[PDB]
Amino acid sequence: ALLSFERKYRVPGGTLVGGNLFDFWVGPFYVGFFGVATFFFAALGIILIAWSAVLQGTWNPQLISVYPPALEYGLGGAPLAKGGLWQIITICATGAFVSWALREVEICRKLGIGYHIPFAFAFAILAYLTLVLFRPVMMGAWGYAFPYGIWTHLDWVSNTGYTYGNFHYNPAHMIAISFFFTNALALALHGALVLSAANPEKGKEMRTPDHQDTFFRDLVGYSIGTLGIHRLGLLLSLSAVFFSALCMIITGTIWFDQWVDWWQWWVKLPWWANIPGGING
Amino acid sequence: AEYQNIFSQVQVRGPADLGMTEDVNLANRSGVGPFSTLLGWFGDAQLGPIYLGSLGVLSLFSGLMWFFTIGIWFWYQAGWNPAVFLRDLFFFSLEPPAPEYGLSFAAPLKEGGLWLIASFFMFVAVWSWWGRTYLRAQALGMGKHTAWAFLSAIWLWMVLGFIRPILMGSWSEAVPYGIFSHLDWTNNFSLVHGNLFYNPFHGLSIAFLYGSALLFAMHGATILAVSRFGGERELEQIADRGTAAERAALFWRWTMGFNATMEGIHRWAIWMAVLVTLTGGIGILLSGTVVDNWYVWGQNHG
Amino acid sequence: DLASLAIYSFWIFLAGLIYYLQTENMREGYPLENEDGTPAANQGPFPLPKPKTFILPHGRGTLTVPGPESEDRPIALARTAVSEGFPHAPTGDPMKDGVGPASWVARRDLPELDGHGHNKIKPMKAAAGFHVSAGKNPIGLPVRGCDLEIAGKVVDIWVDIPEQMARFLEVELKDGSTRLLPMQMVKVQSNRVHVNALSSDLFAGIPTIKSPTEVTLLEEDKICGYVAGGLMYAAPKRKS
Ligand code: BCL
Ligand code: BCL
Ligand SMILES: CC[C@H]1c2cc3[nH]c4c(c3C)C(=O)[C@H](C(=O)OC)c4c3nc(cc4[nH]c(cc(n2)[C@@H]1C)c(C(C)=O)c4C)[C@@H](C)[C@@H]3CCC(=O)OC/C=C(\C)CCC[C@@H](C)CCC[C@H](C)CCCC(C)C
Ligand SMILES: CC[C@H]1c2cc3[nH]c4c(c3C)C(=O)[C@H](C(=O)OC)c4c3nc(cc4[nH]c(cc(n2)[C@@H]1C)c(C(C)=O)c4C)[C@@H](C)[C@@H]3CCC(=O)OC/C=C(\C)CCC[C@H](C)CCC[C@H](C)CCCC(C)C
Ligand SMILES: COC(C)(C)C(=O)C/C=C(\C)CC/C=C(\C)CC/C=C(\C)CCCC/C(C)=C/CC[C@H](C)CC/C=C(\C)CCC=C(C)C
Ligand SMILES: CCCCCCCCCCCC[N+](C)(C)[O-]
Ligand SMILES: CCCCCCCCCCCC[N+](C)(C)[O-]
Ligand SMILES: CCCCCCCCCCCC[N+](C)(C)[O-]
Ligand SMILES: CCCCCCCCCCCC[N+](C)(C)[O-]
Ligand SMILES: [Fe+3]
Repeated sequence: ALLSFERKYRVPGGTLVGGNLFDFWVGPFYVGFFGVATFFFAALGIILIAWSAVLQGTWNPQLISVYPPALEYGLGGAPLAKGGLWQIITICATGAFVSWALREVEICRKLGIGYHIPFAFAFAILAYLTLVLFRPVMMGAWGYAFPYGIWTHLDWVSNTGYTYGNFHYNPAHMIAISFFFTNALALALHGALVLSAANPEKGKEMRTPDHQDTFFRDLVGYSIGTLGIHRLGLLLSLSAVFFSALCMIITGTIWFDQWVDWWQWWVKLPWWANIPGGING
Repeated sequence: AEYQNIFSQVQVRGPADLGMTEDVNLANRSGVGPFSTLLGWFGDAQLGPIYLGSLGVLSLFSGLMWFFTIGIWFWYQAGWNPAVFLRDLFFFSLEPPAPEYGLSFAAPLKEGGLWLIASFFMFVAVWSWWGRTYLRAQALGMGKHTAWAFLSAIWLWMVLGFIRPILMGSWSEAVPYGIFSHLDWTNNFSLVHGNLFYNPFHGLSIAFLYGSALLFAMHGATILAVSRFGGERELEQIADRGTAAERAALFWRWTMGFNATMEGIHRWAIWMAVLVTLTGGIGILLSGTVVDNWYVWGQNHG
Repeated sequence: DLASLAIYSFWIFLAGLIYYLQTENMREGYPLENEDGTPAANQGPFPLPKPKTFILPHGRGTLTVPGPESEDRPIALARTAVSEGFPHAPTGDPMKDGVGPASWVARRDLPELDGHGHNKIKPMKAAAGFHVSAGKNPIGLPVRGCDLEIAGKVVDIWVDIPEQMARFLEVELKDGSTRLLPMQMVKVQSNRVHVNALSSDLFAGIPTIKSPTEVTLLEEDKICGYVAGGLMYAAPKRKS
């Protein structure tokens, strides 16, 4: 049940809501008021999802799919079988997510650490809210949201993309991808660096950090350092997801045409717009 | 508000650190560089020194040759006009030889030869730099994690412009050097193989990419959350568990039911990132050599 | 076919890999225990990994994990219920006792050494050639606690030589003694240094270091521990 050093940490307090009421654990897990909140939202949501599955007449997970209301319903409510169920399920997800974040906050307090983790998570939550709330509202129907199904959701991605041409040309999409790639690069390195120091060549002593900084200056002439790489990681990650939201929130709202075409602005600057030759002249 | 430790609130500087010596040929290391107070707000403020050596120079020279060989081609396309060059910079493209020449090294220069030169340059550039990551580690007596991690990346690149073009029978199947052109090639590569979303490696690869962000978000915010206990000094924490390591592990145990150790978390890390291009490489390799259309394959499984 | 082969293969690879990953993270704090310290009955599907031994630099010995676990300090906590899973209430002063968000681990009572075998962290006064290169130099600024009362003055900065980082602020209290304050728990302002976790009256309780030019892993933990705990336990004294 407890890690060899856990007991002295399991003291009362830190709860945001409800005092000592839910201030307790279940196996390794911490409950807290929000422990309960998330459970309830999670229970409800899964139920509704199964209920959608009978109306659909399949129990096969590769097939199950809960779709939003069709565009004709705009931002109004829709019949269960006709889009209501997704709308509730979406409400329930949100409930789950936010609650899961606030529990993280409550654990943070009991342990006496910073709130960076709940913090970073809120970016994930905000990306999800962008795709099922902010964008549809702004566009004008729940129908612009993505459906909850394993492959159907990949389909929405593909269809929504190809609507504006090759989505690769969405400029904030370019930026968002550069982080995803960069972050992975940096996670690759960080991990590798620490391990190689902690697990040197056979029979040698644990290298030191002073080795970590040296290994990299030797390699690329600079070492962001230990506190750095952790600040770096948090940032690349949060940024990747920040730009991911951005590229979507603008798509279909302030730009509805082909993304490639938006680049004509550059190429049509009057100082070289008419100069012959090249690719565009 | 409380301090967050995303940016330093006081900078401190001493004599330029010339680093650990070990088996390193000190003759090759450079001279310390200026210090950047700009950078000093994030990570380290000190620039340099850097280790040159034979492999560094070869790598660094081939590296520039590659880049320049592409550059002259762009200029030739731009009508040597600096205005066009700027206007059309992302439209220019150095394309592989036509399918006609196959795996031939005899394609005319304007028709694909120049692409081979550039690639040859990149090949040597990249491999030498790989050997560089390895040696730099050896000379400090360190594990070779970094070189092996690097090898994963190399895998996907090897497969894209070398192994797959060769197994298909022609260089024309490789990726063109160009900003918009390599985007198009990608988009088109999926169309031709029946939508890469049905390539289960592609799907796996995305999971590990998404995951890398998830994890580096988790790890980073955690270490910052406990840097108030010298959390960020991970080797010593490994060698002698501090409350930092404890609060870290527990926050996570109490949230989701299990947890890492300080050495442990970094194994999760190196593997989550390395699996991105590992799986990736495989998904692409089978694409068009063994499987012509992932949707059809998806219907049968064979 | 081949593809089918490859993917089935991979899902198998991946499964033994997780298994590996998982057992490696079982190197500390395992095996599990009951609230009374007796070994717990259900330790999960995963076995303990086979031990690994780390050779610590500067002849500081070896470390073998997993290995015999022991807190090596008293815990002043008492159960608040008759069944498992409820909090344990401090039986004294959690701060003074070092439980809760004020917990510290019995790390070695030796300082962290740099790559050369010299003390990693030093008061700047004794760090030849170090200076505040940017930002507000705290040194000389009064220190304010969450109760908005002055508690002391910064009389030095303890820097991390190998990373050129400010780790702690050394503070001179009203009685002329000094304490270390983690850099990460104070806001350096233009005319003062503000500490939100501790009220002026608790600065004296901050554990002291035995030698004036060195800190040990044990003392770092006892200090960081203490200051962090203020956040929850000084709470009645904190106003804003
Ligand atoms: C954000 C970008 C796009 C999108 C584009 C894609 C693309 C492109 C792909 C996926 C893939 C996946 N997507 Mg998606 N996906 C989106 C939004 C979502 C949402 C959401 C609520 O917002 C979720 C939960 C998922 C979940 C998933 C997984 C089924 C799968 C692997 C992801 C992964 O490894 O992440 C990293 C996270 C982890 C490793 C942590 C653990 C995650 C586990 C696997 C979560 C599974 C949840 C799932 C089974 C449903 C549970 C819900 C109920 C409680 C039952 N996507 C939006 C619309 N998604 C890949 C796939 O192969 O699936 C077809 C794929 O190729
Ligand atoms: C229309 C587009 C198609 C498609 C077609 C492809 C194709 C084609 C490929 C990918 C690939 C990938 N796709 Mg896909 N993909 C689509 C939609 C998506 C979506 C989505 C819809 O949300 C996502 C999230 C992804 C995500 C991804 C990545 C997981 C994956 C590449 C990983 C990587 O980091 O390589 C980045 C890393 C590298 C390329 C390694 C290179 C390392 C070298 C050595 C670097 C050298 C630098 C050089 C020498 C210059 C030096 C630098 C200078 C000094 C500055 N795809 C659709 C279906 N996708 C790749 C893959 O693996 O697929 C299975 C791939 O080949
Ligand atoms: C495991 C997967 C991820 C990964 C890992 C990875 N990559 C790696 C490593 C590892 C573990 C290394 O050790 C190695 C490295 O040394 O990094 C520091 C590398 C590396 N990955 C790199 C790039 C890279 N990795 C990528 C991807 C990934 N790498 C994956 C996501 C990508 C993409 C496309 O996503 C890129 C672009 C290099 C930084 C470095 C390998 C360097 C190399 O091989 O150099 C060879 C040649 C040269 C010396 C060329 C120099 C020519 C330049 C001077 C021209 C450009 C001039 C330009 C205009 C300059 C200005 C830039 C401004 C920003 C200031
Ligand atoms: C912001 C950067 C990245 C990030 C960070 C991040 N994620 C995080 C955190 C952080 C910092 C956490 O602390 C938290 C965590 O605890 O991790 C272990 C979390 C987490 N990120 C998760 C998943 C996740 N994160 C993702 C993405 C990312 N997370 C980013 C790329 C993704 C994808 C698709 O990329 C996924 C799948 C969880 C493992 C975990 C949060 C767990 C959680 O919220 O539990 C509460 C909810 C439930 C128990 C289930 C609720 C059931 C619903 C009511 C119904 C189901 C509806 C759903 C909409 C159906 C979708 C079906 C699909 C097929 C489309
Ligand atoms: C300012 O102007 C001057 C001229 C000074 C410049 O220098 C400007 C230069 C620029 C304009 C340069 C611009 C360069 C880019 C736009 C480059 C973009 C490159 C990419 C987007 C590349 C993407 C993908 C590349 C891939 C996957 C390459 C793979 C290569 C290989 C695996 C190598 C394979 C080897 C070959 C085929 C030959 C092997 C032969 C043997 C004998 C072994
Ligand atoms: C966090 C809330 C998320 C809700 C997601 C969608 C709910 C749609 C609410 C509309 C209900 C009725 N209406 C049209 C009268 O407003
Ligand atoms: C590092 C361990 C975590 C790995 C995450 C494994 C779950 C990913 C599930 C992806 C679903 C994939 N597939 C093959 C059907 O496309
Ligand atoms: C993917 C999530 C995995 C989480 C693993 C959690 C381990 C819990 C150990 C069993 C505890 C049991 N319980 C709840 C019945 O008391
Ligand atoms: C895709 C990520 C999945 C994470 C893998 C799940 C590992 C669960 C380990 C549970 C450990 C149980 N224990 C011993 C803590 O009780
Ligand atoms: Fe780390």
